[PDB]
Amino acid sequence: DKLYRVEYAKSGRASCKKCSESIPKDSLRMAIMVQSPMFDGKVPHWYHFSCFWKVGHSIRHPDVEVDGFSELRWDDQQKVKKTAEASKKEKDKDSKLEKALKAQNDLIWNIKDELKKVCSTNDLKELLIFNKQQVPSGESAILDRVADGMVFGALLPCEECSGQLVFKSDAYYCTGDVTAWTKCMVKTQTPNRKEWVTPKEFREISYLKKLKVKKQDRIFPP
Amino acid sequence: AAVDPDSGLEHSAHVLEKGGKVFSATLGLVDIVKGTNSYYKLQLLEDDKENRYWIFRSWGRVGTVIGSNKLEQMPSKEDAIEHFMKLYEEKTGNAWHSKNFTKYPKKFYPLEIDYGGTKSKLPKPVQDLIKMIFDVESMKKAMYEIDLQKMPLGKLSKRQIQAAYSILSEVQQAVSQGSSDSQILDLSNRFYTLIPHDFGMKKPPLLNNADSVQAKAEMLDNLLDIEVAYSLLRGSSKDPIDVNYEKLKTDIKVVDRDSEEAEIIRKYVKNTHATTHNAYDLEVIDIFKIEREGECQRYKPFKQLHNRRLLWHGSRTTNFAGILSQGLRIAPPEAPVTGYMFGKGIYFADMVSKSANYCHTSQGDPIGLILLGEVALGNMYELKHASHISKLPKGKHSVKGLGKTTPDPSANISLDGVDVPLGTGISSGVNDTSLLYNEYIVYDIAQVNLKYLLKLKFNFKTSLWLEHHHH
DNA sequence: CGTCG
DNA sequence: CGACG
Ligand SMILES: [Zn+2]
Ligand SMILES: [Zn+2]
Repeated sequence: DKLYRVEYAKSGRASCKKCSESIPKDSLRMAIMVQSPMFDGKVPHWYHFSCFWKVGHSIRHPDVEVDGFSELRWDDQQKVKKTAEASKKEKDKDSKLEKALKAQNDLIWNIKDELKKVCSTNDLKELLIFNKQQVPSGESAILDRVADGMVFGALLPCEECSGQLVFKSDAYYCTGDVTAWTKCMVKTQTPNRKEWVTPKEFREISYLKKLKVKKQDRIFPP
Repeated sequence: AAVDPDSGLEHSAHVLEKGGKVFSATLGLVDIVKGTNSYYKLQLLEDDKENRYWIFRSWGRVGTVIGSNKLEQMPSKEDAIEHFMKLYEEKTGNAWHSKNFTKYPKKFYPLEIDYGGTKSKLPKPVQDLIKMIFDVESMKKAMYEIDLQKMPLGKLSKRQIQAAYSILSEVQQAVSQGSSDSQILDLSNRFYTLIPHDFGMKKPPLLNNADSVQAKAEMLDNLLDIEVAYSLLRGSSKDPIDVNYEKLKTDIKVVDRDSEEAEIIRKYVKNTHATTHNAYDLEVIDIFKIEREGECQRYKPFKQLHNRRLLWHGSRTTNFAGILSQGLRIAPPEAPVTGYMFGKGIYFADMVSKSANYCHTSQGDPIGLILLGEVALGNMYELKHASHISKLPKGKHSVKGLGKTTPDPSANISLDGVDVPLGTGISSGVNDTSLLYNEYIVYDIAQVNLKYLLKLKFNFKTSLWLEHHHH
């Protein structure tokens, strides 16, 4: 969708287009999406977070110009935002909402870390199945969606195509096929969902979540 | 079929055949949302001599250089066929043979490319006319040309062209029916798959603009007519000229140049032509009295009708073969509209300028053909603006669109009890009308009776005309 | 498969 | 689209 991309390296295998050295796994990396000459599709050109600013890319605003920014850890978002550079009720409520955002971010991340600590990939797949959720490709996305469901609830299927929705940077986009020819394009910040249900098998580890369900609701960018 | 030259083996080898099935596939994949417009070409090549076999893949974006290819030599023919079929099934989700193909999401769609005595005694004008309408060199050129802007991936079988035709009719039905935007997107994706377009690297647009849709429908109908003409050419001791004459099922005669009916025809042509929207003049060459087989019978119900008039019709010369074979025909109900303003029916004009503009003659072929028809109009339903009608009002036999210019009615002429509007172009007192020249329309094929057919040179006003006219 | 180009 | 862990 965007031009720039930022994420934690899903594999320690991509070579930086600047220093031509292996980018390690789970490390912060930034790509520029460039058209490919080999096939009809864009491809990410990956750089170490350091190398990326030495190529003179003048990113004005990361939160908007970079896809996947809204999904990084908080301190890493702050780092990317700083490096991209080198009225009472209004401002007061502004600061308070910022703190709430940090809360939700660090929350989801602690959840994902606990999960990866105790569960296996197949355990997470089973958690998704039990809650009537589609199992995506890639361990990262698997536990991302497990956390989404546990925080806000088992997403209910799409109203039209009947496919699962997934959270994107700005909204819950549907990922289903309205037909073999064209894909569905529903989006909404308020998707219907039933309550998340951990199978009883994982109860011993669900106390390893200490409940703490909370009544949170997804906070979306302005 | 053709060996893709990106393999460098079109002369060293040839595409392989087996079980009455060819091993060359051309698949398209489109998503207007993401903008993807991709092509995948797969071939199995066999050396013209030995048991040497190759698998050739190529892929990329239509009408661009984005993409790549790969050539593998296979150790045997069986391994090559397995490789081919498994690649096909990977890229399309279906098997290599199947009566019922089913589109699968994110998968490519297959495209149906189409590859590949002398004792006459007729008069010479008629022989030249037959040589004109049954011309094979021009037909084969127009059939299997190489225009990578209209056909970026080769000639399309008539089946797929009619499929896209019906898809466009459905698009128009939708736009009418307060449609879902997604109902339009599905048809847009399907169309742009069935008909590859060179859009460089821009996202293909939606079929919302109904005018461009009318245009694409006109293009597809032209291709269909050309396919029909080619299939008609492929119909001994008799001379080929008589052989092709017999296909017409029409009796042809040559009116004498110095005849009287001929001079009346010439006065018609001269008066009713207008150099205002036509950058050329008309010159008659040969007149032809035509009598179609059986058409003389189906018109009898209307010969006792009133207000029968002798009017013009003009189409490209390629179709004229068919036009004498099966008379004038109306469009089907499932076809879309291509620009006509008054529904599907037989159209005529009262001024040779208008009907001749529909010959689409070129400066390279100043010749064109044009028909004269006794059409039984009866009661005229007269309209000033477009109207896709279905039922004639109770009591009407035909429709007339009123332009701002018309032959002088005071100059009318009666030939065999048939009015002829050969007057000069004057202004009609019709206010607030959109047409420039009149249009006549009937909706029953039997209301037309072809009487004459003209060969005409379109003398264009180029440097040659400019010298001959300024000296 | 799930990465990467 | 292929290539590769
Ligand atoms: Zn680097
Ligand atoms: Zn949907």
